Amino acid sequence: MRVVIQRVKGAILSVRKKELEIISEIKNGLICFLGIHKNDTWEDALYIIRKCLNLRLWNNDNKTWDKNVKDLNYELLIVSQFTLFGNTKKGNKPDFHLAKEPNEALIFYNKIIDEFKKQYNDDKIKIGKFGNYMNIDVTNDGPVTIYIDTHDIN
Amino acid sequence: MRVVIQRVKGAILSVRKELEIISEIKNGLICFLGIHKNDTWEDALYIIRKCLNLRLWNNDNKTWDKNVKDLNYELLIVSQFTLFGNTKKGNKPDFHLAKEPNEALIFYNKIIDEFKKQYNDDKIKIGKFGNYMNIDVTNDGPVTIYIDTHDI
Repeated sequence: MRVVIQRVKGAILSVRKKELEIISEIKNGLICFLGIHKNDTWEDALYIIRKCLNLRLWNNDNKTWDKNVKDLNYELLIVSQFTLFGNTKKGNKPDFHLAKEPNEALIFYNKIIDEFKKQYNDDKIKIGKFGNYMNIDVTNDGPVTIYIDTHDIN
Repeated sequence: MRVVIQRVKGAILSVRKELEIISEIKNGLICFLGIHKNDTWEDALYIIRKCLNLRLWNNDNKTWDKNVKDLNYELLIVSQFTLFGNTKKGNKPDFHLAKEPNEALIFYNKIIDEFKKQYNDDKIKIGKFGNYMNIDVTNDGPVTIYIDTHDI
């Protein structure tokens, strides 16, 4: 699994059907663009959840990188992003094979969302809409982009 | 060098003057660019080449077909040492793998000139390198592309 984490003062998620409809809003917290790999195991998912929930990305008083999302009662917007497995090594049309197939990613993703809610709180974890087009207004703070790829652990 | 490429309807880059807008793009790419302590100019070339030609837009009835240049769109290159945020360590990131902020800025700027020489210099927007920015992005998709040159 691959995750791109961005720190936000807020995030607005719309889907279609005046044309766009808002279905998700966080204030301060993280947006996590989440890529599911074909061979991804549950130990991989737990690693994402751990870091998103536990990475200290906020200043507090004198100190920096001192406080994680939970410490400050912040929110989390988890969007699925298979394009993180867009292969671009070979020519310019990106290649998506290594990304887990949709029906299997959905069910995976949902386990992951549930686990987010267990490790933290239902009301703090926003999702979007799986494999549907989205319009996400993201107020980036800093900005701060963290990139983790679980296949780099073991 | 690392790059997070996001596809946007537009992006507004502000700094602390409470905020004041300094940069803006409409449809195009925001690119979060992490410079590595070892990066060569060839590393830069790959990111630049890829950012400009990766065909990340539909051309009605075809998918993944048009790049930023083709559609005459813009790019916002913003510097991100956070991309070598070392997160294996603990719950506190350190960022020692990034280029030290003086050689990084010189490098950055050189990249921007090349982004410019290769596209057309009215379409490359930047931020204030050293500074805190608040950047509102309208993610279009969304579509996030991740490239590390050390994976080649």
